[PDB]
Amino acid sequence: SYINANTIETAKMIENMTKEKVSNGGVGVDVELITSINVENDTFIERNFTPQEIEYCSAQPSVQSSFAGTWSAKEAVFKSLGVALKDIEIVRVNKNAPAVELHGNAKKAAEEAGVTDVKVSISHDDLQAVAVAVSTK
Repeated sequence: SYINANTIETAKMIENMTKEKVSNGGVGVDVELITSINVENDTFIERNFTPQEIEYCSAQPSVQSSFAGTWSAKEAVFKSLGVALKDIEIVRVNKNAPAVELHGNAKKAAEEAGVTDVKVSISHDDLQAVAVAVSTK
């Protein structure tokens, strides 16, 4: 009743952020209120998201909660790098962890700080999308 599946997901994400679970790497946490995302504003979605991310998000039950989750994941990954968000691509699969790819200036910026691997976790509900990006050097 009290501990919904969103609070489990976010408590597991913040459990893997502590120094004991992982240390010596770039850590970025971004939250996004889903109400901030406007899916009808096609200029924001085309600018800041890849066509594959838009195709994935549009096929989800809650479209706005998926775009808020992907937007939070891009902003978490950009904070983890520590250096337009279309450069960072998040390939999310059903009942699977999302994977991070860097294409344009983010791919250069990751090589500048000697960042090889970047993982991301996402938890999104009817209020907020929280994303935690851990970048190993």
